[PDB]
Amino acid sequence: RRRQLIRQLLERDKTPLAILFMAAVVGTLVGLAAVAFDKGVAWLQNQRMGALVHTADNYPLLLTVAFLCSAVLAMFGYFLVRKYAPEAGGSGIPEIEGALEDQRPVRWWRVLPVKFFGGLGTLGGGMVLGREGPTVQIGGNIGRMVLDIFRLKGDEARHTLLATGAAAGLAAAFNAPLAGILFIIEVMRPQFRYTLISIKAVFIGVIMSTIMYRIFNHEVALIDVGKLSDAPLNTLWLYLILGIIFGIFGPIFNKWVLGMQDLLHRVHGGNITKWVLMGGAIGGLCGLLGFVAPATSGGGFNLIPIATAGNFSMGMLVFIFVARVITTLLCFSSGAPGGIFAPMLALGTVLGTAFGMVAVELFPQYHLEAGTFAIAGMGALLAASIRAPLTGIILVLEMTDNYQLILPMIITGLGATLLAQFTGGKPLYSAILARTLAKQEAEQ
Amino acid sequence: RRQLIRQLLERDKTPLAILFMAAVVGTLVGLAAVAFDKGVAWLQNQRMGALVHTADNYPLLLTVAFLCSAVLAMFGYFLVRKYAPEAGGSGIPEIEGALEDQRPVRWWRVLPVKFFGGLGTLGGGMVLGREGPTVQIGGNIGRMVLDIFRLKGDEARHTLLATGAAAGLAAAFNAPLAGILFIIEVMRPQFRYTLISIKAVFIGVIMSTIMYRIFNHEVALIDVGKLSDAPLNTLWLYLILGIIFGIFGPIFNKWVLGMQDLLHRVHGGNITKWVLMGGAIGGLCGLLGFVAPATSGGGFNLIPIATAGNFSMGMLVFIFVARVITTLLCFSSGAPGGIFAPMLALGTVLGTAFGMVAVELFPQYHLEAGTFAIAGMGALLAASIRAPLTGIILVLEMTDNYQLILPMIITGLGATLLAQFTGGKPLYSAILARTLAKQEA
Amino acid sequence: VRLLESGGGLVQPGGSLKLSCAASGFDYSRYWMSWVRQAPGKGLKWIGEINPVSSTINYTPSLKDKFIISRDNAKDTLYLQISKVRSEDTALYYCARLYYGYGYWYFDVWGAGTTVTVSSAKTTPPSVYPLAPGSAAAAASMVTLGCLVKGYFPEPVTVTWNSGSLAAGVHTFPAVLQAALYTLSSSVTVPSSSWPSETVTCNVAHPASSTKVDKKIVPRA
Amino acid sequence: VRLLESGGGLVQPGGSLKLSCAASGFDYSRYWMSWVRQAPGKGLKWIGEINPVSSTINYTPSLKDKFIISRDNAKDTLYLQISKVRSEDTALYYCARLYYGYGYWYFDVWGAGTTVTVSSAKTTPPSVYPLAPGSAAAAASMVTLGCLVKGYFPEPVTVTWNSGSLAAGVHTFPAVLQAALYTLSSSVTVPSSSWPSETVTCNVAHPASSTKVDKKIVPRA
Amino acid sequence: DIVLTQSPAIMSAAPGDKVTMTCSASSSVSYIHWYQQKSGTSPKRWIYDTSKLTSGVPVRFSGSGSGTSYSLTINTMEAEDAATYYCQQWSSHPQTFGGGTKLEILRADAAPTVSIFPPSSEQLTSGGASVVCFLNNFYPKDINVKWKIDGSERQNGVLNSWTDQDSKDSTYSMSSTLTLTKDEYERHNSYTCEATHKTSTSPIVKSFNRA
Amino acid sequence: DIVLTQSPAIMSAAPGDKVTMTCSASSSVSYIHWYQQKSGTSPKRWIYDTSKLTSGVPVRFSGSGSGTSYSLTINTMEAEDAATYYCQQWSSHPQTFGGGTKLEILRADAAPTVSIFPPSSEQLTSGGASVVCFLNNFYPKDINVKWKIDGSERQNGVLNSWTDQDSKDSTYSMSSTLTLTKDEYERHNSYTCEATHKTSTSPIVKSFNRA
Ligand SMILES: [Br-]
Ligand SMILES: [Br-]
Repeated sequence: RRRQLIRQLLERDKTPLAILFMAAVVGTLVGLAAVAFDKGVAWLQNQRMGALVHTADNYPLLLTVAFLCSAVLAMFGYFLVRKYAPEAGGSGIPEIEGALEDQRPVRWWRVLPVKFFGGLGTLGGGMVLGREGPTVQIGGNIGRMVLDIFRLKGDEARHTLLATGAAAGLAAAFNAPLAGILFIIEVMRPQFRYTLISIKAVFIGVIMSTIMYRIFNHEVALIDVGKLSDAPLNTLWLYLILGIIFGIFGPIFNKWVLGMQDLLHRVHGGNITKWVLMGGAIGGLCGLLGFVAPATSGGGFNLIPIATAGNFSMGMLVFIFVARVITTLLCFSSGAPGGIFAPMLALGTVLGTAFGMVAVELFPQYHLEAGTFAIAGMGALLAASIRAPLTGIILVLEMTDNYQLILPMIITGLGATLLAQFTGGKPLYSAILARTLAKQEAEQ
Repeated sequence: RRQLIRQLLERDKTPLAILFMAAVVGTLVGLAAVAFDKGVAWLQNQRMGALVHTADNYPLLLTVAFLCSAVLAMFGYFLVRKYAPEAGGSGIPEIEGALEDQRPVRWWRVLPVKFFGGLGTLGGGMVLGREGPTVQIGGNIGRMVLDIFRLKGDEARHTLLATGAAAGLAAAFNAPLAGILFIIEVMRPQFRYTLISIKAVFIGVIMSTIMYRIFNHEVALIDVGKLSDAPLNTLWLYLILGIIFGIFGPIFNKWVLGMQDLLHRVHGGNITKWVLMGGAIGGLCGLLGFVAPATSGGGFNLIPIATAGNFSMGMLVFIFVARVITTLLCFSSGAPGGIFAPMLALGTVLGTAFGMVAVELFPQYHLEAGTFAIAGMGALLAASIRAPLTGIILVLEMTDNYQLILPMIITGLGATLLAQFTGGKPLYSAILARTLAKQEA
Repeated sequence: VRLLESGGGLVQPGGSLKLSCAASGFDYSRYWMSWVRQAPGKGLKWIGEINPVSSTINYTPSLKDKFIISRDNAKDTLYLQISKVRSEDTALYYCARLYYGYGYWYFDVWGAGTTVTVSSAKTTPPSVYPLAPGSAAAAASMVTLGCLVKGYFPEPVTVTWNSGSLAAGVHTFPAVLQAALYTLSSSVTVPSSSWPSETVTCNVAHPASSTKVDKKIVPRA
Repeated sequence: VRLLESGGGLVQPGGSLKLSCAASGFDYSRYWMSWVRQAPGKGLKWIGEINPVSSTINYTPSLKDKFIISRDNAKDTLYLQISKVRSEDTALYYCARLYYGYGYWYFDVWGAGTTVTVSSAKTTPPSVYPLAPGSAAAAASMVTLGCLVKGYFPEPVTVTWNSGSLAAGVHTFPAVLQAALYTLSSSVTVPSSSWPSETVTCNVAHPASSTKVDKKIVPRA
Repeated sequence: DIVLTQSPAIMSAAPGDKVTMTCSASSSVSYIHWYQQKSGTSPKRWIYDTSKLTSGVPVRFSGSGSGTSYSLTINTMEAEDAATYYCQQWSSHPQTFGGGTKLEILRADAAPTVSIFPPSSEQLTSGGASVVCFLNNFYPKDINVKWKIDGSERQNGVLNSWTDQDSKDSTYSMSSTLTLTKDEYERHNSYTCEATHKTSTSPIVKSFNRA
Repeated sequence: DIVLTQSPAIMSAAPGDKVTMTCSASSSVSYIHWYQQKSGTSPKRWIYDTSKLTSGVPVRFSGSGSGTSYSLTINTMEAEDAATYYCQQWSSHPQTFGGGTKLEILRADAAPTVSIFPPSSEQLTSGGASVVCFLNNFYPKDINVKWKIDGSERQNGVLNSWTDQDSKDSTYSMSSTLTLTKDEYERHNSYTCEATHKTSTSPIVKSFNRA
């Protein structure tokens, strides 16, 4: 046996030049794709913004064209999904996770257009979903598209070009190269056996796409939270506690995301019409909320900075938390195209802040700043619901640049994952592949 | 398909027993690491204040600098040849082996040997880093508690071993993430999936990092300040720098190995000619650590100085050569202690010089050499160890200049890319492969 | 965010002066600072830049110690020293914060300027004369007032009315150099109902001599 | 790194004052600032702290607007306002930079202090009397002289001898207070050979009353 | 050092026109910038990297170019766009500025509002006498002022000054100051200001008599 | 609020004791800190988190404790040490200080050097008369001064003031001032200062007679 190792060891880190070059193209495409998608959502959120101007006097009439603008845009997207690409509804990440096990198809000729224009409308109407959904799936697809179109062959190149698309796709959505890389190797990568996913390949794609995102979205953070205070050792136990809280709520939130998913299915029955109408309903409800209480609706990024600066009351926080648990589920469990990742960043931020707010009053002797707990909590729901702690932590790091909070973050996030396990819940992106797969089976 | 649905639903489950044990492993490796750190200081200090007792007689002080290092070096080379041959050199390849179940983890032996062993090579001011000692000591500490708690399984053997190695790197650089990524990019049996639980490793890394902090709080090993940003029209420069690291990467591996051979003959294998050749290089270091500290030592001290563009282009090219020389001599020779840190220093220095030139060729880019120093710091690590992800995050964690993330990723990747196409190998892996071919032949 | 440069004024040929730029409303480290000047009537010219750690300092092609750019981040302040000042150095000196997009750098935000006048001639405060309408003024809807600002070498002067509160209906005309000597006027039109019932004052400031003068325009006896 | 507090002095009971702390030699944001006071002869007492974004401000248990701690990071300066000042407020007020180790906070670096005196009493210069040895002075090796500094307010006065050149052999007795005036004395021992052959002068300064006085000690005729 | 030469040194246009100025460089430049500079005011960064608008710059503005030829257009110029536009490169060192297109506006005619003022009591109390005439808010710029002391023309000691084009109403304004000695001024009675301008065939005359 | 009580309010030790003071707290505290202050200077952070020395603090210093009992110590209490060092907790809010530990140098018995002074000519020219007595450089601190006007004891209008333990010796110094009216002072002749101190059994008396 030993003699094969010595032949393997000496062959370690070799990635066929063909593959590498292709990842580069994959990356560049996904980047541009992602940037295009980003401009899209803006433009629409804008038209919407300036349509409430045309009707700025009649309060009842404006509440209307807010609802109908979101409703119409939402429907356009739910439809686009049910008609031409069922698999492109919801997140799409579990779908890409499947493709790595070779257990789901990558219908790129279908999904690319469907997901792109599909989300372009659910996000545009101001529903509570993130870009990661669309970009990661669009990412992998863009991945396979160039696999096919260059008739590249192999087990390596199929899983490797697919992964790097997914990474460059997450990278491009958060301006987070490392988060994109760690994402593959912690949530994606067929987690029960080793695969031929070349890390170096992924890297390249993530780079190329990050550079694309930068050619266009330079000079302004998604989240600018400033540089917060440090965290003294005698303060650490507090983050463990916060974690334990995220770790029990983690599962319960997964329960709901799935439950609510079921309970929503009945509404339409499966019927493309009752669906597209129920979509346009939630859709519209969002555009209504995005006007008369923006913190309850929308991606959630806007309220992150505000909440980390302790600029919300404890009331406004508990409100925003509930309103958002509600609009998040409604928007995602319902099957609209778009991620649940970002709205989870917002959820955890808000929760964490409230924790800090209390921590601050119970311990003046710790000289706390609630903001540090908001930052500890930002990737914490992601920790307990997705079981991607390493990924969340580095995502938040890349996005908020408060490295001093690394211990507090790791502790909240780990402590989150620990309790998500011992209270018995599952990787939400994985329990969703498992539903999907049990249904594709228990109908044959 | 039906097994997947049963596997997927079982994903992320790590036996509570293991987790609790990682915690202990971590705490131990932490304390271990901190103790080791105080040790090296204390000795570097005695040495410092021995050149005081003899502060007048220049020829006599050059002497007790050489002899103090020489004596301390020998004590350690010996301690290795006599009781634990495997604890010489880095020890990481040794731990890498144990993950394939292809090398023994003689903890009852190596712990004391590596600890006191390095305590002397580092103390005497040789050019080697704490990672060597801590990572190996780490895994050992790992197995020690596996055995002593008769824990069983394939999971718990590779898990508890990895988390020790991680907590061990973590503790050496105050780098939790770098420690975690380190396992899953350089360690983890890279040809098949293993039962190394990430969540397990994490916990140990944490516990050990908190130990390192209970004692080494307030004071960053490398305080480089917050450097300037890097404009897109500036990125191609870091690609070029990487291509340079990527061709030098292999050549440095050639030497580390070659020089390793060429040094073997010196002592033949003979524990006496070895311990004497050790004490020789040892002493040469303490001599250099006085009359030119930048050529000797761990190298951390000169990082800040070089990133602030406080060396001349001359002093840089000198320090680079003198250091390639002392680094090889110190590591290829078999002394206990890592090559990681001296690679950080090597890359920093190289990068700076690159920046210095970049600055004069392009006043229109408003460059700061410092950014290229930071791009280069993990770059040799990229091309020689093929751990780019790990280097990047190590430098990130140590220098807190996240704005340089693109420049860094680009230099590092571009480094790894050329290390491949110019045909070189993961140095920590070519070393397991030598070791293994000799235990076979 | 503000840049407020200062210390311009009269200098004798072959002399030297220290202009300063006071920075506020942003982290004054972090940024490269720069000086650009506008000769009277002419275009823009780069003098030089200094990085935040004062470790780089570039100048435009010119003579050894002609210009000396320095900064003091302690005081949030940029300096420029000009030596052996000749007449071509007579100009408006601008302080600029530097930045970039794709990375070809640009002059991000500019100060207001100080003026440096190189001249053997002798400095001099202005004399300020009110211009009120003569007794036979046919007050229509609007009435026109002004002041004569006379005999100040050097330039510049600043003229406001009612401390600025009176912004609309104001004209200030350019000065003219007749015999090593200067002069200008300011006109202000206000509702015929507004004056003389209310007070119209012209506020003249001539920095070079640190003269501030407020002349109230009163109807003619 | 320096903390230099100021603005202490005489205040009338029921009045109010604004002490200021000037900070230099470190980034004055980043740090929590604090005030601690020492009543004369007594121990230390925390008044309050303010975080760098002035978003937290804790005080010691006390009355609504008694103390108002604020800061202005623009000026690198901490303020303290005391209201309805009673006599217990008479003390040395210290400005401190806050920090920590394991995380139980401590008072990192202290200023010199300003003194606040709460008193109806008025300001009054000292009268300065020479103490020369009497007709019956058994000059030994050394001779002892001094001055009486009598009836001044508030603290403090400074006493030197021969402008400071006479440093060894000096005692100044902490000041002493009676029916509203500061009385103290200073003793100076000098070689019997040194006086009266040479001049021994006591230099008294009491800035509160704008007073500098130099009293020459001459033998008793 | 790259020399930037800007096409029209000065140019005119009615609001509504499409207006277009040019930056040509001696060697090659890339991603050049533009600062509009409105009157009596410091330059403002306007366009940058060839075609990005600074925040605030109305969208009627656009940039383009490459190589040695760049332009800074303005689809449907407005009257407030009246500025001198400076271009600038820093793709090579040192940076260099263009010369300057002055943008001049073209409105309908406007007649001078004329006002004459007699020397102040204060000024005469110093042996000087300035008689000031304000010709305010007129278009176009060409105007001629004529001074008449006791009916007779005078040209010695007269000083005229024009404002730049005003950034909102686009008019012009002028001031004419006849300065005499107190003695020379007191030996006449009738002082007049004669404004002659496109908007009229008969000169606009305002005057006062010391009687 | 935790009350910290420091054991010896004042204490003495020659430059060769190992010095030990105490901080006791009413409830429980953890990681307490210590400062200092010579007769005239701002507190300096000395020891912190129970035992860490601040950079600079010589190593003869050490801290320890836990719960409600902590101590500080100097190893061979050097002379550069008579200071007030204060202890402080902030494990609970708000922070509280101890009485401060006050420390004092050592020195064998030193006798007062006594000096008496008659009212200045200037002072009498104001109707007041102060007779001043300086008892200088003595150890230990307990001393008693007695005034004798024309042989008779007096106690009304006498003011005593001690210096803190000194820097170049560790000694003490006192001043006694008998203040009278000019009229009351002129009606007696003999004024005396009687210093009574450990170092002698027979009081040290200095005096002058207005004759
Ligand atoms: Br989904
Ligand atoms: Br090795």
